[PDB]
Amino acid sequence: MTDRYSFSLTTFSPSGKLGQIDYALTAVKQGVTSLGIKATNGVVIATEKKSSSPLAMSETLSKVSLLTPDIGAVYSGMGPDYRVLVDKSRKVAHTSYKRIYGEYPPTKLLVSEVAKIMQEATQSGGVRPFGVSLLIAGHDEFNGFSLYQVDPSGSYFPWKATAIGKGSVAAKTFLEKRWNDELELEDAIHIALLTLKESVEGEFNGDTIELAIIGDENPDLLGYTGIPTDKGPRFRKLTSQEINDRLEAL
Amino acid sequence: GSRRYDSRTTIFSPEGRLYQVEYALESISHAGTAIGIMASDGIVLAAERKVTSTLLEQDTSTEKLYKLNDKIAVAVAGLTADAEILINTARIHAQNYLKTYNEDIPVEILVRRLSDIKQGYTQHGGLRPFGVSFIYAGYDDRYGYQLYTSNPSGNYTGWKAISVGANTSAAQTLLQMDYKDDMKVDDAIELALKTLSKTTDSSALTYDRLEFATIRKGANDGEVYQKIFKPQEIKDILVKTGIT
Amino acid sequence: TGYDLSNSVFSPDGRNFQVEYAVKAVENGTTSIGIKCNDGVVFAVEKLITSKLLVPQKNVKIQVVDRHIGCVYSGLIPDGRHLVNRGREEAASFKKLYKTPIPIPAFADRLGQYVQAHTLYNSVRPFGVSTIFGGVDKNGAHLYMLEPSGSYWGYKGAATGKGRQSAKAELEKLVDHHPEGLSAREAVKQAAKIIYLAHEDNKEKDFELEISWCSLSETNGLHKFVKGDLLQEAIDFAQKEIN
Amino acid sequence: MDIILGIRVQDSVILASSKAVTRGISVLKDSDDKTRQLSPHTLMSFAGEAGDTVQFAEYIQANIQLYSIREDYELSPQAVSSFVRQELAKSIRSRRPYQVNVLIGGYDKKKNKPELYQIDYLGTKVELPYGAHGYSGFYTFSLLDHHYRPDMTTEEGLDLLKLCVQELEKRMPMDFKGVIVKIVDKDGIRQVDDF
Amino acid sequence: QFNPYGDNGGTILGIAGEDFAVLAGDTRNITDYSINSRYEPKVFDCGDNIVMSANGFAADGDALVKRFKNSVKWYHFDHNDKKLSINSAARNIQHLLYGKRFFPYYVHTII
Amino acid sequence: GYDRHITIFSPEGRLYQVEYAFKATNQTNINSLAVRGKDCTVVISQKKVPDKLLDPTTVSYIFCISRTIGMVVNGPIPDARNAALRAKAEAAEFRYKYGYDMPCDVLAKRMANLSQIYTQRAYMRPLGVILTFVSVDEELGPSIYKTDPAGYYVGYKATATGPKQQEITTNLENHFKKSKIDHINEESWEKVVEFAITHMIDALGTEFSKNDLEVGVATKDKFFTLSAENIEERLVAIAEQ
Amino acid sequence: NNYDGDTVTFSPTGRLFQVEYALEAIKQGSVTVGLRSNTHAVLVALKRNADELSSYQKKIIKCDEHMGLSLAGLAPDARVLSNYLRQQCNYSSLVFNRKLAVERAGHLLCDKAQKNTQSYGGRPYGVGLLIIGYDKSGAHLLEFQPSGNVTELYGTAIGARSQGAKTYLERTLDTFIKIDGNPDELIKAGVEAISQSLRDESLTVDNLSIAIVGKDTPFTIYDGEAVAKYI
Amino acid sequence: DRGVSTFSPEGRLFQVEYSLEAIKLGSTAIGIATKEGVVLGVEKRATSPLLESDSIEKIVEIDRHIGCAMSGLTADARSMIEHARTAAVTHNLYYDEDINVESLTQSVCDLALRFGELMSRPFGVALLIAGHDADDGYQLFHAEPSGTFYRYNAKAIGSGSEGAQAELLNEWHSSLTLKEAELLVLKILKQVMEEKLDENNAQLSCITKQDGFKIYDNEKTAELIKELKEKEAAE
Amino acid sequence: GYDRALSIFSPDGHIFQVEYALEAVKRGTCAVGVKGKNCVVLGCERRSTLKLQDTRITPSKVSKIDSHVVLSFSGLNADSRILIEKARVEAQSHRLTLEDPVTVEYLTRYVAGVQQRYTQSGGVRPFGVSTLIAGFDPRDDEPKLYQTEPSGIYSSWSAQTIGRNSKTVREFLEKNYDRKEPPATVEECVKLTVRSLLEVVQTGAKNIEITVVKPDSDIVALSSEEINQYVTQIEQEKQE
Ligand SMILES: [Cl-]
Repeated sequence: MTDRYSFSLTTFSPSGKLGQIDYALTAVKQGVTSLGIKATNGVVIATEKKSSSPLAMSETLSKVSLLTPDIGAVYSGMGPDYRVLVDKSRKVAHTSYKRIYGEYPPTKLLVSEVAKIMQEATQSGGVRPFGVSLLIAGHDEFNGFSLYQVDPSGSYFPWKATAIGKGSVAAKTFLEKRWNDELELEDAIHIALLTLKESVEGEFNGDTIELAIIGDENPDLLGYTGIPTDKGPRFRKLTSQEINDRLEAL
Repeated sequence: GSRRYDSRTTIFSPEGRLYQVEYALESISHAGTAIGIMASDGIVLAAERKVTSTLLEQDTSTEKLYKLNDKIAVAVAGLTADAEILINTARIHAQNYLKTYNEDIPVEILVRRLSDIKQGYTQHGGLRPFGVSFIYAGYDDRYGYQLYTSNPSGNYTGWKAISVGANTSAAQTLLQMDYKDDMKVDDAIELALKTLSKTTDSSALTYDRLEFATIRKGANDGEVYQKIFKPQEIKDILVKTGIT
Repeated sequence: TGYDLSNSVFSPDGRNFQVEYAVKAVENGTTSIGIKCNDGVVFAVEKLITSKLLVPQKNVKIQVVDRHIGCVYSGLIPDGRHLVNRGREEAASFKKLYKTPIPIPAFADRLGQYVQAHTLYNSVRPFGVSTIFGGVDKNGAHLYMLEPSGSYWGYKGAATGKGRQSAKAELEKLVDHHPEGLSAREAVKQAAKIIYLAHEDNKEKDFELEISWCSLSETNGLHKFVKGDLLQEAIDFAQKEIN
Repeated sequence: MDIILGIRVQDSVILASSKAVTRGISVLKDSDDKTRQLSPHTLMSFAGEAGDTVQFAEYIQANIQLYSIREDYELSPQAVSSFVRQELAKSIRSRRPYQVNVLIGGYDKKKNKPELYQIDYLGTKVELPYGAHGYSGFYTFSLLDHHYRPDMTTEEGLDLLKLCVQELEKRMPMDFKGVIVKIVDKDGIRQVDDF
Repeated sequence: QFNPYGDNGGTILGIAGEDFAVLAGDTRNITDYSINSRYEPKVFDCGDNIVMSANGFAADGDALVKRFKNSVKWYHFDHNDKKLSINSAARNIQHLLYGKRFFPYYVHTII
Repeated sequence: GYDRHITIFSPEGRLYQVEYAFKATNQTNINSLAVRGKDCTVVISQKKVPDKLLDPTTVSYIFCISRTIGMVVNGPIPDARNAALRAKAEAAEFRYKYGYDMPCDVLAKRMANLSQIYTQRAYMRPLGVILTFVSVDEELGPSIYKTDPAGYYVGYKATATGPKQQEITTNLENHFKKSKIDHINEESWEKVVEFAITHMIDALGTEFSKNDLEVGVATKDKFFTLSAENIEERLVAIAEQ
Repeated sequence: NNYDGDTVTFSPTGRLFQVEYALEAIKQGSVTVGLRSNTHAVLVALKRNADELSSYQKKIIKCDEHMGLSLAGLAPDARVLSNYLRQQCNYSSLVFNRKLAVERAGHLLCDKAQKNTQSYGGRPYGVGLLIIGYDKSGAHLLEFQPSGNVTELYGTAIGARSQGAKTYLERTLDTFIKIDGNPDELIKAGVEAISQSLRDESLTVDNLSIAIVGKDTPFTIYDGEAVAKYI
Repeated sequence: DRGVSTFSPEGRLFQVEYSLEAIKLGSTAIGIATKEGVVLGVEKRATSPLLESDSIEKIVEIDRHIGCAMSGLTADARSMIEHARTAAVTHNLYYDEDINVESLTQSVCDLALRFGELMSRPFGVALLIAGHDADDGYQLFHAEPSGTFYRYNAKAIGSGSEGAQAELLNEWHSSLTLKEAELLVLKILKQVMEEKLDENNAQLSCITKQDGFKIYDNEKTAELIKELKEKEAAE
Repeated sequence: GYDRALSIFSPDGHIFQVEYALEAVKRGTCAVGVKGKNCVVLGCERRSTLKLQDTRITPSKVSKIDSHVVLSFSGLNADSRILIEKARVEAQSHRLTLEDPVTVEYLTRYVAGVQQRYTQSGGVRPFGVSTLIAGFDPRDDEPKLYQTEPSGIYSSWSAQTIGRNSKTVREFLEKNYDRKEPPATVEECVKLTVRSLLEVVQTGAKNIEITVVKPDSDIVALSSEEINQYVTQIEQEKQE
């Protein structure tokens, strides 16, 4: 018994390709479209909620996840792989940062830790790479707002705006025409909804779309009062009703 | 058992070559070119970003050039994720040395240890090697300015000028042509940019597809300064030499 | 293909061919049975007499676990012994922690989980035995049969080995003809008959009969081997029925 | 063990170390050299628990010699002293700590300066113009506070050292059987045979 | 606090002649002021014409004799039934005893 | 083609061992169904006992994980019991560590995470089972959460699993289109069980005796399975209407 | 064919080829015979040499004062298994002051061999053993196969051409079982048994190996001039 | 590929059988046992004339009463000799006596099958272990990577073994003197060796009760070579 | 831990991984060792496809193991660092326990033992390196030259070469080296070493390295001009 697979399952081919990473990226291509747009006073991340059955309650399945009060994540590819990555990402923000410095990590460093985890699944013994690409949006005091993409290889890149998954090629082109460096958060949400409608086929409403923002602090979502320096989470998930309000003036 | 699925990453070919090392070098040859040039009064590091998109955030980005300590930096060619694993190890190793001896680590010692780690992955453990080649640029009070390179085999060598990644054959011929020993930093800056501009697979070399850095003694009296160039500074240096 | 070369690999059907190959080793083995009765269980097995040189009564195949459970198996005999050794460890640790002797359903799952674990990895081989076992606990009598996959159920009667189909048919007749129940002493006699009837599928070499039983009234809820007068009486009953 | 002294002057570091090895009511040896050359321009003297002293000294010696061969280069006195301090700082929280006190005298060839470091068994390091371990310091520090000048020659340093040994031979309870004196300068390490 | 040692009393005596040797010992076994047994032998034939007694704390004494007797058995198994000479037995017993140098067998041994 | 033997990616980004584990799910040829009432959650499954020598009382694919949580399995019994024992241990540990009963959805996530590991780690095969967890959660109310060999999980208004799952699924969809609500608007669990059996009969097109079915019911503070006579009592009520 | 790469793989007909190949190593081994009465048990073994300059490979090993075995196949594997038996016999004596029953000795060997047939990396033992002994229930003879199967017998034989001796003992069963209180006659029967497995070679003084254990006889081995009596 | 500890269909371990082929490629080593002592001789076989032949060490001391000769992958023998020496000295420490030659050989042979998936492969070297003890007198053993050892009156191993063994079959008798054995090893080595035999490319040694294990000088062997050539010409 | 037996026997009795490691040695740059009456000289080839090199900082081909012993090699450069490091550590460890520096034979025996261990240990491949180890034993004036190889065998040589085209330079040394009269001086020994490399090298510019070891820890490396003088002198005598 015991894990006898102590050798790498991802190896270089004669042409120099890393097969399993390429195949993992192919799995991401099949995945449902998700996107992210960076505004001057915030960031928006969005995706379609592909329901497996109409009897399924799609509210119980969250594709957009809070990692820290100021950082959120969305993905394209294999859902189960994403779910466990969110668990590990939430924990590493505490163990390797908050328990040391008494504050949450800046976006770039949390992204760096997730990237490390995904790189190790590319080299360690007896494992396949993660079959997901992540988009991580966040805010911190010294870097302001930022948006990152993390791929199965463990590589990460900062973006002004981007899309991943099914119709990413067309969605990226759409975002290039609309994005400028003066966009306000509400303008970015509007463009996000426009871009997503192109890739969505069936119903397009607040129940089939999942969307969250990184913006102003929300004292009402903190849960307590009395500490002036603690002002609340910048991450907020838009409600089904809040999405439909913006779909009328579309 | 599991024998069936073992690729055997650490074996010899009949010709006496290491399959996985050779294939990792083939991977690196498709990565963006990086150039190091050593002058008498400093070192230049220049690297080409891999085909950029217009919506990429250029200023808050790091892909090619990384800081190991205040006196040493590296240019990367290969898998970025693999490079960051090794960079963090190298950063820790430098601090271990400083903690032990109360002196900044000599460049070669850091390079040897990082190269020894790469070597290990080719001889034991059954894991794939790191698909990364480094250009090390640094200064210490023994040898002064130094350029090194290491590759997946764990072999390292010292250079006056060197390139890694794509089009090294063409790049090395151009560097070998115009380099001379009494060269200054500002001349080396020009040579680096001119070489990339001729070897690039792109249509034209622009500020948004480059990372740049210098290691001079151009601080105030007998001390070394690392300058990782900002986007606007690369735009200016590209105009100053008349490439754009 | 090649899906059958490694344990724990799913074929495109959703099957583990290595387990199905272990079943073939069980089908090759000698016949063994189990009969559930009024207040207990009876076990019997066919022992092929390969040579005159085998010492009679001295190659015992039925095994006891704890003091209240009996186990018999068909297929690779060493594999069966390994399973019983584990069963004895499982029963010992249960009694150690909980004081009471291990219940039969509890014991059945302990073997089941252990056998199932040998279908999860390619570094182990599945068990080459089907095991019939049972006994008496606080809730009465229980009979079980466990297969290489880890699959087990409760049984009114059970059979495995080369003469399983012959024995099954004979078992089904007893269930139909006795809806109220079969007595312990009757089940011993019937067990002898069924082994003799199931021997027709292995009739080159002649055989030696071995029986054991647990009964609340007859053996006081403990596992005992059937020997001497009670054994010869059961053999004679079986001899009369084949002719 | 017992008496180890050190004096840094203009161009050299001078170490003096007692020759006696006593166990119980018997002086077992009167010519013991309580020092090891770590590198051509670095010398370490030691005192403390029996066995521990030599074992530690030789362990440090082996490590510095290993470093020298690997890099084809001599570590600075400051670098060696920091390495030694860290080893003792590790040791003090071990199952059985090294009970060894050391002085490190070295000549830095890059700076062209003598350097004297005092390190105790806890890993307490200080750079000093003059140093001592054990009860010796209770006499020599005040003496050197009075007579020491920073610009003295090697000969002036040896006379200053004679004054310390004389004071110790007068007021110390135990017979330490004189000292072995060694000089560390630009030309390396040499022993004074007539002291 | 638990004391792992005890004193079982008794005394033993060995004398060697030209072509013979004797090993004697009393048969009394005690704890404190009480008699445990009037006949409890502590001189044993260990095979290969070697007699042995380990007197002091009887539990350690019995353990040692038991281990040496076993050592003779394995000496035969490993070295083609060769006879264990008295000098080789002596050296073997030294290693049995010194093996527990930091938790000793509390006995005085004679062979 | 060793990429079809262990859980690594194929050139088209697929995991064939996970896909073949899904096909093992239907090996038993049994269909299950789960629905929610106002106060309860009902799960029903077919019970096929082909051999006459079997003790029918020991043939079951419904498990009592905790006092509040029940679980029905679609797949081979060895893997089913493996999953059940782990779920029981996990639910027990949760209560000990965190001082309250493990919610149905949290246990579903935990078992889904374990399943995900088998899809990523090579030495462990996936379990060829689909696990349907049911309860009346103290916060969320009546709950149905389902796990598969891919490590996927989600909550359901109602659900079905097995070879003829699609027929049952659409049958339920059409009812909830009509009723316009998320559940069975009924007071007693007895009539929710009757609804479950009725709609399974219509979808599968077969009649059931008392021994052809297996029923599990979750109410506030307990999950329990029904006896043959409890089901017979339920079958009589359907027939007399 | 495709299913003989290791012991952890079953064939499509439910066979373990590595175990069968281990069984084959026994068939190539030199013949050895075992037989018993009610008072004594006897091993007889034909020893094999490399050439006329070499010694004759010893086949019989003592495990305790009351137990021992003979070997056919890989001799180092017999050394490992006999050493295990020596330890188990010894554990029983030191801990329980009890001579290990010959039946338990068989059960212990079975379980040790079995573990090597179900795990990856290992291999089956490549040797067969005939264990004789005298315990609280009289004389015994066991046959060990590296598949794990252990069998108690009145008499048997393993190795090359063992079928000749096995047939002879099957005929002689009623005679030799009642040779009680007579060691030399029980050996004579065993020496006549092993003679039915000889081809072109005959029993010489440095070729024959005999062992005996019984009621008032510790397990002892006879070689060299001590077996000249029986030729 | 396939397991390292795999059986062939004929009931033999592949790796053990393959290591036996490696030993056949090795240089010749011969041993002869007499009542006056045991002689051990080897072919040195230098690959090039520039190689200093006296550095070729294929005969080796284990203890004062036990010596050893090797053939095959001779680098593999180093850890076997190290074990043998430690086993011999350790036994003297535990028992205040010399260890039996057979017990030493058995201890070395216990290492042999300690390979698999312990070391990664069997040893690729065969050993001739010669010695004396009080119980069984002068002895010669052939230790193989199978874990098996035979006692021999005389034995040859290496490339010229089957030809040399057939020669030893005819020449050996139970009354050979030590001098007769010395000449016999030289004679048979000269027959099977490729290059012409002399004191630089062949080495002799012996073990006697009185003087223990001794490797002969090149001067001493040269005279035995000259004595051998003269005796063959003398009839 | 990774356990795979990578070095195993084949049907013909060869260990292919050990033999393929010898091919890596054959690919490496040529290295030669010649010992005189009172010295040993180690010569090394450096390939000239690499211009723009920095020779101050580039790892030298001959490494000091202790102040009295040196080690050169042919084969994988990265592999050689591991052997050199282990050798240097053993050198200091020997001085510490025995209170005497290693003999050249002992240091060689250790390095060879390490190489052998990597041929029958699980999860590792053999070293793709052969070494020449030269020096003088403590308080001894007799020159010592040893060779090791991936299999683990080692031996003493009057003169030896390893690496690419080593069979050509071995041929040269076999007819030009007299056992009865080794190079009597330092000059004679260096010249014979340079001559032997000139059979294979190309230009005698920055392609040849020479290191001379004399008794009592007297080791020095020759510069370009010093070596170039031997190259110039040899060519003028050749035109005859
Ligand atoms: Cl989890």
